[PDB]
Amino acid sequence: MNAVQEIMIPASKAGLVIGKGGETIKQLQERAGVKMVMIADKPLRITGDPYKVQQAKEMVLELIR
Repeated sequence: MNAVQEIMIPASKAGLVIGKGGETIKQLQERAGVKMVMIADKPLRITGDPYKVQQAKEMVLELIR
């Protein structure tokens, strides 16, 4: 069954996660093999295979650092 994990994204970083046209969040979904959607700091909801969600969490946190 899918894991669901939320990363809180500061408002100032939201555009960076999504990117122009959504091209950054599309790349992130392809590279990590999960679904990511946004829900003040905004939750990014990551859904997928439990192993892929853990890696995707690290990839997103590293990007927004």
